[PDB]
Amino acid sequence: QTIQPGTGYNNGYFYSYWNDGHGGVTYTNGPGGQFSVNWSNSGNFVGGKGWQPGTKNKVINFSGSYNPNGNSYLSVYGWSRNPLIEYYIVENFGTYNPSTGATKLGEVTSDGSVYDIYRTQRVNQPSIIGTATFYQYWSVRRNHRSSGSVNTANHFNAWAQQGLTLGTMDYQIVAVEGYFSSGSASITVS
Repeated sequence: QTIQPGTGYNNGYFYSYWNDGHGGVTYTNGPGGQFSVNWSNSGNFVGGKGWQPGTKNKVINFSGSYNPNGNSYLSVYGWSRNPLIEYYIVENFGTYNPSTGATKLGEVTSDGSVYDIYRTQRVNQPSIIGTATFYQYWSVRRNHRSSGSVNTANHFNAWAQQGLTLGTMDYQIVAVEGYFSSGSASITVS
């Protein structure tokens, strides 16, 4: 069902849907691991399905239609605690590469594509534990796709080799993120 921001469980999967207060986003949970997000002139939002908590060796499958009209990402996305980290394995994006301006740390090949690795820092920003400063880890896929499998271990191991360690996992989902844009997406996670 179409819902406002919140977290919970639906048909066997964790979901998290968050936004910055701006309207324009229609997030809907569907059967199994399916969710859809249609947005018209949104602000910033992040929504999708997966697991709570995630694991450091999960092989995540996703498939669907991803039609961004501007700034948007399609990522395996999640958090850890101690250390507090917000991480992304970006499988597809719209008009803006999330690593723009970030210092590249390395490359890793996984599931049919090379990925470029980066670390960024969020200062005094919202997080799963409230206002906080924390690092973000990024693997950005060079060959964009809207369906496939992601062996998270390949990315977590590659990050670890660059000194990017993860704490105790919190949630782990496939998320559609948007930033003051429009678009449509329907994704099934497993």
